[PDB]
Amino acid sequence: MNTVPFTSAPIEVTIGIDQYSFNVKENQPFHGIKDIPIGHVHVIHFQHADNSSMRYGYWFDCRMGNFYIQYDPKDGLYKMMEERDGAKFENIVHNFKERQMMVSYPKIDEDDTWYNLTEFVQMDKIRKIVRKDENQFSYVDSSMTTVQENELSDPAHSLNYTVINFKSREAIRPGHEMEDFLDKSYYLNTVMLQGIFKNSSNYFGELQFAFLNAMFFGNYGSSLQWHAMIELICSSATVPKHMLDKLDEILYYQIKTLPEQYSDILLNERVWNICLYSSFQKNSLHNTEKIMENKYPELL
Amino acid sequence: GAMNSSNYAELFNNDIKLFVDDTNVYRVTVHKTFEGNVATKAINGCIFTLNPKTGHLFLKIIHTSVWAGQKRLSQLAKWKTAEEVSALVRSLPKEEQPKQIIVTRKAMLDPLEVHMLDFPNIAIRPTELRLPFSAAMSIDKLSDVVMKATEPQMVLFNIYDDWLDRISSYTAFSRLTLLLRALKTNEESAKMILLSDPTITIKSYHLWPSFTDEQWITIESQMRDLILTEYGRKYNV
Ligand SMILES: O=C(C1CCCCC1)N1CCC(NO)CC1
Repeated sequence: MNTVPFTSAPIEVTIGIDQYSFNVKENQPFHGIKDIPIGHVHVIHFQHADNSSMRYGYWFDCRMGNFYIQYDPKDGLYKMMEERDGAKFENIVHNFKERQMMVSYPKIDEDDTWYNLTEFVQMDKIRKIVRKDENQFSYVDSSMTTVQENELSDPAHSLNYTVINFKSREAIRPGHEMEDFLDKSYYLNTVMLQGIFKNSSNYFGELQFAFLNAMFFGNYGSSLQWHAMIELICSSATVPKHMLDKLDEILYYQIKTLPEQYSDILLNERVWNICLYSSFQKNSLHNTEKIMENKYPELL
Repeated sequence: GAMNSSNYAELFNNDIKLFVDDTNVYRVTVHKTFEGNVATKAINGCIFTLNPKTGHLFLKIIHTSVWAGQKRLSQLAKWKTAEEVSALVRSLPKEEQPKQIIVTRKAMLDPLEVHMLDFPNIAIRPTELRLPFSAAMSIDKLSDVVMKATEPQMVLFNIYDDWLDRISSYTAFSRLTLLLRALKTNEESAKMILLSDPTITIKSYHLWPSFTDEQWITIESQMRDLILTEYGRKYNV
């Protein structure tokens, strides 16, 4: 179990750690989060009490370094930093725990929710989508645009998701125009899976990461990316059986976790109705269809 | 974006554009089988591709063999249309290729956009105009070449005959759409108007009769009357 120490909490803020969240009052004696499960990526995220605008946060893996949060009064945000002196870090954390100045990552032992949302998400792939090689953790916020959005403006601060575009020469073979547009199996299996992602695990990893950025930061381009990667699978007549079964599980836990009250802005009616009721895979996503119909029948 | 009454003169500026109408590509007769079921029999069709500024009509004849062994023919027909328009564009010299293609039915937008991905600078647009180009097969010489075709074939026409020697392309397009609207509303009546006077003939190289300017004004009035006539017959007004 690892720990992320907070130098202090000088400004009132709602702090998220994965799917959990809690309020910290201005100058409250808060020194961080302990008992963070090893083996998963994690995200620690922030919304200031005085300007709920700009949710922001950090994707990190405690196996890759000792990380802490310190508020920067010049840039006005809580910043993740790496402590390279391991003894200084262990000493600091031990003091914080002994004085019980830390919240405990509150994992119920029956609960696989975080694993199920991050099964295929790997820090190394996050760091290619979010380019800032001098840090081992990755900053994301509500306003960051994607490389595709910038085509349709600062490149250093972009989300470099894999560009998916159904009406593009990449998606459509000359002489198979109708075939490739109505059945996207070529684009999914040869172009994307074999060509770019190399395997379905990496594809699912980017899909899951896009969803989590959409949910935790309200990042619109991430939501677009998540729906495009769903739609590409659902619009393909030939998909490996293990990918369909895994997609159904992935989406089930995403729909389960989504705040009921954000469904109107995080779910695209067209895509979900097409995917569940018109697409080639309309009968292949049994768990997802059942939770969607019982939780968000309005959208359908 | 879409083409409508506000930007209507755009059709007659000097940027090359084509209308594409697919309403006569997939054509069938519906009949009873010996068992008393219903079946269709395809008949030849055509793509109606028109430059509204010059009158040039690229009539691609769609022979029934192109449907043999194919499923979902109404969907295929839109993609076949897009395939043939793309082939036409690729066959033209660069300086003759259109800058815009206006499809008369919104269902042609994605098929044509996909077939034209190689031409990112050609705009593919819909229109809110209700144009009567489905009535092209009421023009006898067009219907004749389509029905006689035994193989795929492209035939070129000027749908304005020699009108542009005397009138502008705005006026010529207006005459064409009035004639086609009449033929669509009451084909028999419209053809009687056009051909009742045996002294006015159709030149071998033309589609329409050789009316004088004064005769066109009469013909045009007779077509408006017909359209108003049928409107009252239809609605009891
Ligand atoms: O929290 C602290 C201070 C430790 C000493 C008492 C006051 C707080 N750190 C300072 C910056 C860090 N460096 O590793 C880690 C965080």
